[PDB]
Amino acid sequence: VEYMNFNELNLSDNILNAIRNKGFEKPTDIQMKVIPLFLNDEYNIVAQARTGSGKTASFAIPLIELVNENNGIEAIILTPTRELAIQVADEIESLKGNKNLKIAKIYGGKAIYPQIKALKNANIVVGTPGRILDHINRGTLNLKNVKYFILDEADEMLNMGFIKDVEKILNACNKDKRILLFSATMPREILNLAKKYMGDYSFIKAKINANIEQSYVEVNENERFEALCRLLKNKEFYGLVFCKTKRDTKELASMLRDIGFKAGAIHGDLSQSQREKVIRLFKQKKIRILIATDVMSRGIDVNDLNCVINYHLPQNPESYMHRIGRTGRAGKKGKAISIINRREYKKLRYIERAMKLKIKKLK
Amino acid sequence: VEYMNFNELNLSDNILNAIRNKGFEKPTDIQMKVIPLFLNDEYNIVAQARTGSGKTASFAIPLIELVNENNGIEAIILTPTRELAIQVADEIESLKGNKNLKIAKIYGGKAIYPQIKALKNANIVVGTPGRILDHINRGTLNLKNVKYFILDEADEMLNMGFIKDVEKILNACNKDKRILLFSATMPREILNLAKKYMGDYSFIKAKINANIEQSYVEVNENERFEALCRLLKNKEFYGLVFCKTKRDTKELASMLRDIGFKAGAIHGDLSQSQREKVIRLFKQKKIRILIATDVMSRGIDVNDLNCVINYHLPQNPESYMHRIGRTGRAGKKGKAISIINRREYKKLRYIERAMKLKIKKLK
Repeated sequence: VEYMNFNELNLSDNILNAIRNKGFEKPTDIQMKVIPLFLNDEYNIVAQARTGSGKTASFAIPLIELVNENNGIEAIILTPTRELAIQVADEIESLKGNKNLKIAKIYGGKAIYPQIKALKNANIVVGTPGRILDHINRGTLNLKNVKYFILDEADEMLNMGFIKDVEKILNACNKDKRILLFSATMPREILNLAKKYMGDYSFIKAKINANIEQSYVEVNENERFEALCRLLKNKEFYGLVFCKTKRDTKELASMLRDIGFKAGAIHGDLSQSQREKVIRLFKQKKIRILIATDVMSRGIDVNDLNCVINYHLPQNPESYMHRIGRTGRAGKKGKAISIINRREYKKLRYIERAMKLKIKKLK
Repeated sequence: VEYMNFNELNLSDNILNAIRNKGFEKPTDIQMKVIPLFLNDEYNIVAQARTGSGKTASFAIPLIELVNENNGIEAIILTPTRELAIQVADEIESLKGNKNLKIAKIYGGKAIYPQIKALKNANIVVGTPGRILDHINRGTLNLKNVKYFILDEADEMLNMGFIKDVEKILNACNKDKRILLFSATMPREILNLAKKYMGDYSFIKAKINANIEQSYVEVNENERFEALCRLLKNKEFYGLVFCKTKRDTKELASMLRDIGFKAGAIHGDLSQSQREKVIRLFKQKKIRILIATDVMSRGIDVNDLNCVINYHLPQNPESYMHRIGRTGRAGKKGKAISIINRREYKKLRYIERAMKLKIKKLK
């Protein structure tokens, strides 16, 4: 049982178009281990996947596939944050295609009334545990038709006190639901969670470090740009280079163009439209090298890259996971080289230690 | 997918004979949820099953099926005790048939030298964790060819300190092994065990609560026999009624032969030369009701029953599990009714706490 293409799945046509569309060409280890089982709809699933491996597709694809656009609320998707709630919601939007599924996003800060109207014809709810609870208390929500449950980043939820709430939300649900729990780490409580509420589940662990060989170059702050050049070497290179600031993206892109490369920048303050035409020139390969800040690194992408280069290595392990998470391909190898100086070592170590990763060396 | 007959499995002919032979006619919930997956040989398996549900067949069947009789040691089966090691060994003997698999039993008390000769051409080792480890740590036993690992009653092992030893035995093994862990209960450590050493496993729980439906009748000590009659009702009843003493079995059987029923009393005072005549007739149906004491309830049986009635609630709560563990049929319901009086309600609640059971009521 080793698939390697979305078409090879029991996926509809309407969706198998939008996935090839949005950029999802080849699957990731997880998407190929989950989508089948989720679609197969045999058992519950406890998946261990680092953020930045296609998780959101894993469940959002089969979800759009199995959730009826005619019933009421067929699914709930819990998340630690609102930021992630919206991310999840949107990625589902960009995949439904000619399937009219209404997705209600629930979370604090908003007025309750609008939310009730929003759930009215909602098909899939995606919000934080704290509100989705109260909200179901108020009879405002109807767990009556909920056929699919999904706890996205349960270990994050757990370290935010949400555990009790999640349990409550699970209880106040049919026992004819299908649960899928995603967690980068498996603490005692998550394991116990699986035992208490999900019976007869299939445990799946994905290796991201085995999918994307990571390396790094130690250099002096002055020969940093000189490192990015040696790495860019052939004018055949086609990839993504990550910065730190909007200034670095403009500066680095212009210089690179003047030395013969087809570079271009992308960053925050840039208009929605522009962010789009640059990704277009990029996807099309008019621009073989896109210099960018984390900004774009979280809310776009419309294709896969041979490799990813961190011109600047983030202090944050999660942003690292989001960056190199553009290479992970199904059946073929990924590549991420990070440029660091003598003082950015304690950090590298922490990314490795925190994401249980192994990044070797280059020179 | 789900099956309801051994033949429906990828089982050989040589074995599918000895299983029909030894008595294994219909499968048990566990056997039907494991043998397929074990045979399918896809993932590792963490199975939760009370002792007395067919566990030993679950792994021993597929084991005899997949282990080559020509290689060396292809499998290790750890157990808490020697009593259980031997039980396990024997049940494998009685199923191999025309397949020459040598099974070495390893454990304390015995001299090491004979054990070494025993492993020489051994195919499957079955012993306690303390000794198998000493052999491993001393070069005596070689894990080189071990393809299948089986921890039988890991929760029992855990509460005997064996945990450390089991872990050591797991380490000093190829990482190309197949692990199957059986445990009646899932403490933190077993769950953590699964996480640490078995990656990507399928969790299976054989919930009897929904497989065998247990009920009970509260009555006055005087209308107890009157309860057993209302329960025996139709002369179509074919089952097993459990007593307390040899006197009760003789008396109760005669009271029934006084109202037409053909019934037989089996006890301990009974020599196997009699315990045969008896059961013989009960399966042959030359008697449609067998009244018996725990005595037989542990070392015989040569067929399945529609239902089991506890005329008296046993003392030892595990005997209860051994009794109703004769109605559980492969995907085909079963039932256990227990007769109790006002004061006997104490023993009942004791049995239900010790077993995490739920026995409802009949009136």
